[PDB]
Amino acid sequence: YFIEVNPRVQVEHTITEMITGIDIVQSQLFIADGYALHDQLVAIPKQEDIHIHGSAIQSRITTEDPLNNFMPDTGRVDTYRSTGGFGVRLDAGNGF
Amino acid sequence: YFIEVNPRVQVEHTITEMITGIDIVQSQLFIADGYALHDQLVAIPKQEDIHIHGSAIQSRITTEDPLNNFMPDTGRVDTYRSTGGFGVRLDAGNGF
Amino acid sequence: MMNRIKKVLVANRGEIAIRVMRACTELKIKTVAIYSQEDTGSFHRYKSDEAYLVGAGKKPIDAYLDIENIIEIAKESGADAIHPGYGFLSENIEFA
Repeated sequence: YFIEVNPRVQVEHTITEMITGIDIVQSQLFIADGYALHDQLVAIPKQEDIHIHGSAIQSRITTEDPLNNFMPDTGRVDTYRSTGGFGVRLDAGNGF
Repeated sequence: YFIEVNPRVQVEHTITEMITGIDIVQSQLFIADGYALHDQLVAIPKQEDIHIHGSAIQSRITTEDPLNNFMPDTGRVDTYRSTGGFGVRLDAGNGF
Repeated sequence: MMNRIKKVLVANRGEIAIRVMRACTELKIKTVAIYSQEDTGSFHRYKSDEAYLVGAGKKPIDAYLDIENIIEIAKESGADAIHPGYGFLSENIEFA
């Protein structure tokens, strides 16, 4: 059952770029400049040629304290060390 | 023309994991434990089902100074800020 | 590489602001960030080629909703286009 349309990018677009290979945010830009999905520069395949590759999960890391009813903590972040390796993606907000 | 066999992982294995989907280092571990490539846990496809997805590039960031004949610089790294976003992978050595 | 869009002003903050900036730089497009007073130190401000204060005097959230100030800055700086991101003004009729 349909419930909603969001006429914008979403937080979770990341996980879609990962399984399809298509840079959604570049696509947005290309589109608005005036191009067409399949123009060789924009490189979006035809619907038939768009496929799922693997599976992806997104976790949003926030200062919501679970030991305090998920109230957002504040302050200076003295240490911030993210992570890496194969199959890992990081999109940083105000965590540096 | 054949020239060499390296009986080990390589620095650039990264770029292969990226276009094939196969975690090479986990595979190594699985193999040595005693499993077989296609055991469902190890999940390596049959040769026919292994494919190329996209293209990947690796650049190795080092303290080799190009303005000084690529002599390795030394010292404390006071600032180190890597990067992120879609299609990006980082495998950290002694850069933190 | 781009037809009409030579410069994009990213009318958001945080993670999505950085994402857009990163997509712009990949396409050789100049980026303009906006920050509220409160966000004078947000790291998305350091990811753009230009940054300008917005909402001077307004409350924290209202400052990123100041349509006319955003248009002033867009115009002042030579921005061909605005990416509204998600949240804030991204779904706002008056702003489009």
